[PDB]
Amino acid sequence: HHWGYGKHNGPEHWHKDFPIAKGERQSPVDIDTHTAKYDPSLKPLSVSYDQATSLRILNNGHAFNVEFDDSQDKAVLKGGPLDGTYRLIQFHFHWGSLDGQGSEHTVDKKKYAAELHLVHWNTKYGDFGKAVQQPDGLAVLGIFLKVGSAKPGLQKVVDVLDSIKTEGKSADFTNFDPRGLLPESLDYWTYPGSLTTPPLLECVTWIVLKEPISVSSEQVLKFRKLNFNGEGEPEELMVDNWRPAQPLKNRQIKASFK
Ligand code: NA
Ligand SMILES: [Zn+2]
Repeated sequence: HHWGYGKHNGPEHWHKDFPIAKGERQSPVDIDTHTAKYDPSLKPLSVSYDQATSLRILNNGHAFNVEFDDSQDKAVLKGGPLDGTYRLIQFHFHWGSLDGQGSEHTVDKKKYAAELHLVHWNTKYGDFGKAVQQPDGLAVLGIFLKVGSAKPGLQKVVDVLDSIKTEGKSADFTNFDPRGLLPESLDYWTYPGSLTTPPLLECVTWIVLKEPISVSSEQVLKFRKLNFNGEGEPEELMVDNWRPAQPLKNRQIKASFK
């Protein structure tokens, strides 16, 4: 793709090819914890990932995605602000060149080292491609990563990154259990937003968890060794693949907790 995260094709340029970049419900945003409204009508999230089937990990030149079999209700998200059942299709991360940046959402202007996005689509629309054209088509669970202790359940991912260093490489990636990426608490903020990469469609109910997970410096270091470029092209390290916070405009962030 022509878009990317550099000086000449990065997020401040995206609106020329994707005019929705300046839309009314763009993501990410800063979550102002004192202005977020506690909504006691929000239900607990229901995450059912015991039957998840991972298939493949791939470097798509802007992040790396772990892809799941979503041809049946095997790993689903329900409850919270959602209606209906949303199936997990892929997860990926955004991270920085240094530990003090990398998350897309911020919490009272605080940046975290990275942000994990678990992407799910509304099974009433039949496939992911139809779901992205609907205002309630996707639900993305966002989880912040801070640097501290290692996360053992992430190690299987960091160990295969060597095999998908450059854009377009993929590897088999089976029997990965995404339950090892979840914090203890499922308390969350939710708001209506968009994909944070092109095509930036406004089809996302965001569900951002309050509690970060900790990963080790050595674990996030290995993310920073991947490349944006394809094999044989000049080396450009895959770092700072985050979009800056966008205006909230006419939107309220709701919290599941006080
Ligand atoms: Na993608
Ligand atoms: Zn993302």
